[PDB]
Amino acid sequence: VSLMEKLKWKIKCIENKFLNYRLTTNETVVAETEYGKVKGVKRLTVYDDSYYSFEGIPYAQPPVGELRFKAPQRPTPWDGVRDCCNHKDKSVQVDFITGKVCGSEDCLYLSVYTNNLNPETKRPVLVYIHGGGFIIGENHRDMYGPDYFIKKDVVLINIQYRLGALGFLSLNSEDLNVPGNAGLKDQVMALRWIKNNCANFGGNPDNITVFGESAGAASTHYMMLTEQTRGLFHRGILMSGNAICPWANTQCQHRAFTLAKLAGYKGEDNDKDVLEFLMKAKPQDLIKLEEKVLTLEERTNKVMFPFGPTVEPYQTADCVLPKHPREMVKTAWGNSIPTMMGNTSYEGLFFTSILKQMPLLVKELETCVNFVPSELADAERTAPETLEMGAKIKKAHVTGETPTADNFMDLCSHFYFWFPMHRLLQLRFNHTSGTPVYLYRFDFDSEDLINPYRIMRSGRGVKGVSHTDELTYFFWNQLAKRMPKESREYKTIERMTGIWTQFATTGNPYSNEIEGMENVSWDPIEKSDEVYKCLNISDELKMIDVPEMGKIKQWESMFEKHRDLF
Repeated sequence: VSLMEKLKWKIKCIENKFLNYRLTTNETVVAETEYGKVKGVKRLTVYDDSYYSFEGIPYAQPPVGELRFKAPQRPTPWDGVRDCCNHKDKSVQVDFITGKVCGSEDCLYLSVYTNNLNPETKRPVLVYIHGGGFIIGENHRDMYGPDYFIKKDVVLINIQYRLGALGFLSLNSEDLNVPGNAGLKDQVMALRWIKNNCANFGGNPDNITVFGESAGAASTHYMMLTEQTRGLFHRGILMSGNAICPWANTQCQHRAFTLAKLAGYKGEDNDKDVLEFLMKAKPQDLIKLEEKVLTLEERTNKVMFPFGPTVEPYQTADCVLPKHPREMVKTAWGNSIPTMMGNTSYEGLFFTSILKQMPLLVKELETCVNFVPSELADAERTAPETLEMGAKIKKAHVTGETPTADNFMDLCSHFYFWFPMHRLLQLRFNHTSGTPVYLYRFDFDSEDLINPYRIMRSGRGVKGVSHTDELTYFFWNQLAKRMPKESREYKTIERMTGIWTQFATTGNPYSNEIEGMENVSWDPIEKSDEVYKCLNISDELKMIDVPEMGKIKQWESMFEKHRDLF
């Protein structure tokens, strides 16, 4: 990231700190938890609303020392009053703006927000799980501010969880107790806390909604797939992701050694000696080197992250993913809660930055063999059957004689997002009680209000609704400003937060009390639908057939001779 966006972000970071002190009140308050009393503070928003803020509530023991790479344990309760008027640190990660490592291994906290501690009725509880490919992200208010949601009468909860290798190291040897998915086991434990403690903040423990974007969506989906969370919540919203996306799981048991070797380990490849090294390595060294773990072959086969959710090699007490996600959908309790899913209208536009550095990637669409789903493709991607699959993909996105960047970014939309959504809906249909799933499509374009992800994807002055463009309408962030209430941007905040809280409340996203929705007939998807219907969200709200459908059926036809793997 550029020297300009570094000094520019440095200034916004200094401004957000002064604004944050300014928007603080003196009204501290104490709430109960099952671990003891916690002290929050009331804060202000730039729209002159206010809310109660409880930050840095631990939901697990600090995962340092001998708990590193280990599943989380419950924290130690306290007497007295724990100070919760400040944020704790984020998980150790690479700062996308600077390139420097920041964060700390002491990162397992959640934040709670509400406009009213003592409501006259129990409120819907909303749990946001941030994305960031399981390697970046946080629950700080400079990125995920609760300002838009607290206009509504809900309880909003932002969780944190272990990222990267600290979150997802996985070793085969059953003796060392590092099955993997520690970061997801964090998410489970925080859900258990929210279940037992939301009532103390006015929430309804029997009306809990979990949602997230990107990696947060996959996390959300995993929380719906695993037995460990059964019955903990009641609604799910999957924004631009799920657990059968190709980027949302990996077998990384062999990559620990590679990581150890990059960090200066001397010795052989057995798990015990690898673990001992990594256990005493400085945290910021391991995080800094993750970028170098993936082999050139793995990058070629579109492996995106070296560490991440994985099928655990053996089963233990807190096991989360004992089988491949496709298999877990067949029994998932979460199939029987109300679900909303959606994408933006140009997901792949996120990859503009990557293309700017690697223009050679556009040539991959000459055959598209690299984008054939890995379970169908051959190792070298040279088999004639793989060249045949690649051709089907090619027909779907290359519009002219030579592939372009736009063709590329359009392909990505489907490879990483639309095709996975489709496979999930069809899988779920064969294994569900018949609870509704609602689709949306986010199509609202605006340069007048943005979020930090647009600095990373180099989305400065770029038309189209990229992946993460919608976060701007859910959360306040240090790049936001007060919008006139009649602006299209402001209306979209109102609509977006309106629909989400409405779905949270009733398991149905339709409300005639939301502006623009008077002609809307939002029907859920049926198994007998050949075509998907989605609420298209733009300047106007309109029900439509999903425009990506034809290309989705193209990708599906790759599995013509292999229908078992669909």
